[PDB]
Amino acid sequence: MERNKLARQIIDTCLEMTRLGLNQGAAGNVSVRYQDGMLITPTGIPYEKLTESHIVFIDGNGKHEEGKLPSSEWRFHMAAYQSRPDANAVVHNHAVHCTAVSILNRSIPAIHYMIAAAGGNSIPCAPYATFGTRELSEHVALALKNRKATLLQHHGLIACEVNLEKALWLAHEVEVLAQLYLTTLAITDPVPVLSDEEIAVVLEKFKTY
Amino acid sequence: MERNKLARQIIDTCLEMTRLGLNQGAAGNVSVRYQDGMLITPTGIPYEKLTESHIVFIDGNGKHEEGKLPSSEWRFHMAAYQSRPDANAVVHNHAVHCTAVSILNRSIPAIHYMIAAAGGNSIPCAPYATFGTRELSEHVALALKNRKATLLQHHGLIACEVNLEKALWLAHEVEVLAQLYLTTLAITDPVPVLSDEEIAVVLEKFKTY
Amino acid sequence: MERNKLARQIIDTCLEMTRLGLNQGAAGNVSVRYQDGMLITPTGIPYEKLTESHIVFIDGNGKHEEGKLPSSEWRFHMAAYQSRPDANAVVHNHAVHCTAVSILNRSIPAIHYMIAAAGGNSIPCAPYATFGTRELSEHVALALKNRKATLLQHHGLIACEVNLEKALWLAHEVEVLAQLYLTTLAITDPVPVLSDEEIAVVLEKFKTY
Amino acid sequence: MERNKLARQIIDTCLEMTRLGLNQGAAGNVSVRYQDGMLITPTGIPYEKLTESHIVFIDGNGKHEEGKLPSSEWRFHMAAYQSRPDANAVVHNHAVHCTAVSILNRSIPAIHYMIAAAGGNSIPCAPYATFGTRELSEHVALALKNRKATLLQHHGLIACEVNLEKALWLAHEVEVLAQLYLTTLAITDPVPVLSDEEIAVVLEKFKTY
Ligand SMILES: [Zn+2]
Ligand SMILES: [Zn+2]
Ligand SMILES: [Zn+2]
Ligand SMILES: [Zn+2]
Repeated sequence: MERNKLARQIIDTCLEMTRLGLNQGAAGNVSVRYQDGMLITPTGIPYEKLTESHIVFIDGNGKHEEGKLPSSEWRFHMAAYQSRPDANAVVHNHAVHCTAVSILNRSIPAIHYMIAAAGGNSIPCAPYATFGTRELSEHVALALKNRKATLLQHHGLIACEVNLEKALWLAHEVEVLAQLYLTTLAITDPVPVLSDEEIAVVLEKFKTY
Repeated sequence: MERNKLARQIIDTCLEMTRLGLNQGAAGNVSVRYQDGMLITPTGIPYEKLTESHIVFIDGNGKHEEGKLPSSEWRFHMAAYQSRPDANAVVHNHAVHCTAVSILNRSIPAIHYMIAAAGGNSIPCAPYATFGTRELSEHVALALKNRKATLLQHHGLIACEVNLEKALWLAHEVEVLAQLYLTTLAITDPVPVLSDEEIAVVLEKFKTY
Repeated sequence: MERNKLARQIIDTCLEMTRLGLNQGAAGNVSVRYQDGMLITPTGIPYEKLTESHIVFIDGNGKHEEGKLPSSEWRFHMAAYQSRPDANAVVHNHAVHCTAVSILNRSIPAIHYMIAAAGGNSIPCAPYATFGTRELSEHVALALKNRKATLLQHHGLIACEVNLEKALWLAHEVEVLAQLYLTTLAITDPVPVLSDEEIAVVLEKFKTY
Repeated sequence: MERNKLARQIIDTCLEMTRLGLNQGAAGNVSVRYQDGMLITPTGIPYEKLTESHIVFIDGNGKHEEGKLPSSEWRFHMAAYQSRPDANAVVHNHAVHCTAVSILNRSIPAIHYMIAAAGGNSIPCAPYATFGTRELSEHVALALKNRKATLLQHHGLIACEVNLEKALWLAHEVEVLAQLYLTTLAITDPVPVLSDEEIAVVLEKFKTY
């Protein structure tokens, strides 16, 4: 759990994210909780040129290491960590289906039982605010209160979890749910959903196993 | 036909399933008929970390080997084997087009002559029940009575066949049919289909060759 | 131009066809004109297990070599060669967009200037007939009279050209046109097209260069 | 910055363009500003057979080197360079989503904040004219006046930037925006957009960082 190991996992997570087709437009950024702040990807460097040394440490005060420029979206990664103490990693991307659903400004409802992976019966959509602002950070923080992933209106996705592996897995699953919702929405509106009772059973079953 | 050989084929089938784009969300599971029960993939292990030793034997009583946790969806694999004596392998996934059609709760009708690969003029959609339950297992068993593949409402797909190669092939073909049906459904409802007579000719022709 | 060289190109064409995403469902078949008939892919053998020795020679009488089973769809490859003397290679697949357009039973009109690659202002759709029949062969032959590619209703695509490279290229371009037509058809009906005069200019320009 | 180095980058850009799924139909062409004209890809040679020696120099008078045939679309690459003095590289392709939006003859409006990457609140669509003509070149030149990328009606996309890396990046981002617009357009018309004020803030923020 030295800095270098966490740094390699961030980079591996970026590469896997691009392999999976979630990092369309080179827009993603990934962070892990570390010491009193976080390790995040830098702005301006293509994912394929990234080395351990490029990863940027940002303390709990928001001061970043000298000589390195963190992601232009670092502020809501820090909002995530302060809003969800259990989160140890954060994945953000502009994946196409998640983003199209966020353009409609809709939340994804319970069209599939795997929706319970993010914590409840839906995937919320936080209202728009300019990227990098304190206003965007407050919407994200309120949205992650009872959910581990959220859409950002006219923007993309944020997913958090106990480690990078699980955070990537969740981000990917939300992209799948987003694609299921847009494919069926074009056929019928509204789309059939599972009841709240049904989702409460699945949630208990996921706690158990 | 030793256990290890069947175990390698299960793992190879998972990898090919992911290559083909059918294992979106790491949700699939694969089994083969063996001795008095089956060999199935374990729960919790990413497909890329799988080794021969991870494959779990489950007997005809439903008891699994000590120290190994089988897939959380093993029960309907055992339903498949008891309902279709000719089936020797079972592929289950949450492939995006199959699953979107199952969210609409529709069966796929005869829009293409290859529909006859699963046994008749359609691909049914079994009613929803919580994953891992005996109720889900009964719907699956009734649906596979006269068909080799079925959709599961709000869930995904199950396909079975005489060996893994053919079961993967069928699962993939149903995903193609699902995508053909959703693409044309967005344009026109209902979608043009081939008549029952026409499908009976194709079925006879597939018996012959 | 020995048989073995043509045989390797057929196999390479299958592999490239699968790489390009056009051979969904393992359904394609490829042939080249040779001697008094053709060399075609065999039925039953997965594309990745294919070797030079598997390629089947079928003479001008329709008799195939002893001990080898040609594609179940060889008959319309032979129809293509008798209907278009200039064709030296034939690619057939069940590519998803081409096939969805053939399910609607529509021809692809002039939505893009590259439509002229197949010879005119459209891509026709030949009426359905059972696969492998003489009736299907007659529709295909009439459709290829003034066009180098055609859709087959409820079925797929046939493209022909002077060599395999160009035949693959055309097949791929028709899949792109098919996808352009289904994407815009879901938004507006009918889709804007280029005039007949405009296509006549492009056709002359393609003759020139 | 010798000719050979620029030539390798053109070729690498073609390969990456095909990897990204933007060069559907082998239709793209790439150029860089050089000396008194440009270096462009040749017509007729598949991207995978390209070598440094194939790259064609075209002077400021439009005369190309002896013995080499430049792209059939070289003329609007030269229009781009004369219309935008800051552009040093030009990427053109027939990417499927960009092209479908150009078939509708619509401009892409501000559905996402990344729209500001091409310079304003939209991605224009230049009117159709036959490929390779002086009339097409004038529409392209007028469209790139205040934008770094444009759609071409019934045709495709042109993107320009200070170097190939950035030009590819922009072309790819416009394909993502195009796909976001067609996916949401099928659900609702018109699609929600960000206001002009909001885009002016983002534009200033991109100048800053
Ligand atoms: Zn972002
Ligand atoms: Zn399942
Ligand atoms: Zn066929
Ligand atoms: Zn072009």
